[PDB]
Amino acid sequence: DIQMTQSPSSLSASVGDRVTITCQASQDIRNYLNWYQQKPGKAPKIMIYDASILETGVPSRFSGSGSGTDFTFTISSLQPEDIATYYCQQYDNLPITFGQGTQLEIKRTVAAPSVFIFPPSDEQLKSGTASVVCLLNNFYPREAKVQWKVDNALQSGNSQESVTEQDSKDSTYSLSSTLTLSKADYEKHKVYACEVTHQGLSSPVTKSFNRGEC
Amino acid sequence: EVQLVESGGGLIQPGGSLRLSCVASGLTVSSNYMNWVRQTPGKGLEWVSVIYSGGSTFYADSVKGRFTISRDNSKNTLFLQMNSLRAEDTAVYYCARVGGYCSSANCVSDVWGKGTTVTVSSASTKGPSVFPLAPSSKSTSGGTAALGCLVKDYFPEPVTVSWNSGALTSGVHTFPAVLQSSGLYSLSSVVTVPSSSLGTQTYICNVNHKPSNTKVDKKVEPKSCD
Amino acid sequence: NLCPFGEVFNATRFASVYAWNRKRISNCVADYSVLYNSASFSTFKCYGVSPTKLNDLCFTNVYADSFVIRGDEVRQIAPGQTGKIADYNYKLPDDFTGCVIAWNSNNLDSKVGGNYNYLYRLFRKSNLKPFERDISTEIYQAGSTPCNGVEGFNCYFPLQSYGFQPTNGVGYQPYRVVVLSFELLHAPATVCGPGSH
Ligand SMILES: *[C@@H]1O[C@H](CO[C@@H]2O[C@@H](C)[C@@H](O)[C@@H](O)[C@@H]2O)[C@@H](O[C@@H]2O[C@H](CO)[C@@H](O)[C@H](O)[C@H]2NC(C)=O)[C@H](O)[C@H]1NC(C)=O
Repeated sequence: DIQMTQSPSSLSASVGDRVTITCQASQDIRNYLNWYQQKPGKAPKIMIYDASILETGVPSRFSGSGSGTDFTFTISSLQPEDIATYYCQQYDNLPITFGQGTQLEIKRTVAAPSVFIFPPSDEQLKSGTASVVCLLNNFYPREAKVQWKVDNALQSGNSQESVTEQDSKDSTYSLSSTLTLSKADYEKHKVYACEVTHQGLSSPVTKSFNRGEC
Repeated sequence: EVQLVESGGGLIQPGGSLRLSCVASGLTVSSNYMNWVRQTPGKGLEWVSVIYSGGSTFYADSVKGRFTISRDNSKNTLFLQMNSLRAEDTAVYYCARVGGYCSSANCVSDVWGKGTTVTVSSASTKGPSVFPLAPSSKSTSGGTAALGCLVKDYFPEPVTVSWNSGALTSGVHTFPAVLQSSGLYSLSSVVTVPSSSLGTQTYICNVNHKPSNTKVDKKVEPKSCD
Repeated sequence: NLCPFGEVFNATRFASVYAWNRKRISNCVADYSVLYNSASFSTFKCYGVSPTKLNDLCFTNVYADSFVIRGDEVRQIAPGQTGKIADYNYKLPDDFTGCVIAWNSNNLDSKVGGNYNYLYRLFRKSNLKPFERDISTEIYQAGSTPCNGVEGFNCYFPLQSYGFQPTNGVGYQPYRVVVLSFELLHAPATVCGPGSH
């Protein structure tokens, strides 16, 4: 088989910057190589035919070059309408092989996250489970530390984080950290808080609440 | 244009079978190299099977002996039968005509379908529980309030969420589902609204889980002191 | 008079696989030792016939088919094989009784910048019957819209060009293939070997 190696697996670049993605085949594939762009949630769309041919409708800023065992996919001026996962695929040799992928992230000004907290609802407490939801909204960069303080005690294992895709307009992210406990475990404590450490914050921000009411 | 509408994805126990169908529009499946390609979220794109116009079929090593590609020219549909399904076969499957073989003037049009999610697990289908992430002082900041709905303990995927039956659209962030330690998926759908709109405007989230026939319309009201 | 085996083997120019050449060996004596003694063959596989016993035999007719394909496609020139070449260019019968001889020809059929004279068939409705030759250049209709000889969307030229270059990988380098088919009909055998009474 033909092993395809795509580099890098993820890259971050500002708007208008030049983006270059390399792809290497384990053996000669001549020019039989396609480049695909897969938007978040959508299906892979054909972007570059046979290393160099540009699909109709694709802007002129996109370009492709290379032959044999080494290829390159280039975006001259990056625009936020291009954030996706890009793959290099070889055909004419079965099995058809793809690359590992390349995530595209738009750099922007550092944005502090808007931190909210949601205590477990009474409807959920009546079922025997308590889920506290810490929410960080509209921030950049994506990296952000979220710790759970329960009576000044770091809680690990219960938390579970989920980040949405980068917005195609603000180029920002949103994160949700859900901490799940049982009804007895939730009644064992009084103060629940999520402490957020981020680059846009001069110091960690803590959103807390007391069980029952403050 | 060329349309490739696919169907047949769903939950199936290990060892069971499943037939994926892919109907074409603007393309003759009996006159093209039709490919099935599955994409696991963790691994990426993976070629599965191909069928030639003349009738020749080829399958990948992870797939040989278990899957079978075929077609019906009268219905103009491409089929992929899957037997002895393992847990590793869990992926989103596409039907496509891999483009390329370009001359100086013309190329073969590369057209992919929409995709169907095939999940292979032993866990039984469970419906979601919808709880209100209520707005409050802790959720209000800068004149903007944050509310939402917590969809918890559902299997399998996916789950569709709307707000006010499609009316409220701006500022809606529906997080991707995460597989909890209990083997059940869970997600949240939050929305940011003006702080003054907490009294007049009514916010309702609509959660739909077709694998379990679960339709929930939960009204998220602000916190109250009873 | 000897059979013109060197006429098809050491020929300066070969045909494309879709328009494979055929030489009808008839009314001559053969020297199959000249074919075996040549150790420059990278692929030499005989199905049915015994190579040594082949010398002391007679046949009604012999057929020498010659063409050029890729390296990774030489495996398709075999009885009971499937692929682009075996189905849309050159098909061998499942009851094949002969020999397939393939040798690398990168130092003869390759050109820097690309030798685009060798072609193969990419699109075809039905598979090729054994020993069938389709040299049609009709625009292949890949959809439901008629083409009317014009090439465009869902209307593809059925012949793809090999990009034969001396710097290609081994799998994409040109390989010359000669297929010998020994036909023994109910007729006077006129192609005998060296050791025939
Ligand atoms: C194909 O290759 C060579 C051709 O031999 C030729 O001999 C002369 C006629 C000369 O004019 C050149 O064309 C060739 O050298 C055959 O192999 C042996 O080649 C050596 C030299 O390369 C030659 O001395 C031997 O006589 C050749 N052996 C023979 C003729 O039996 C080879 O056999 C040819 N293939 C066929 C099927 O005839």
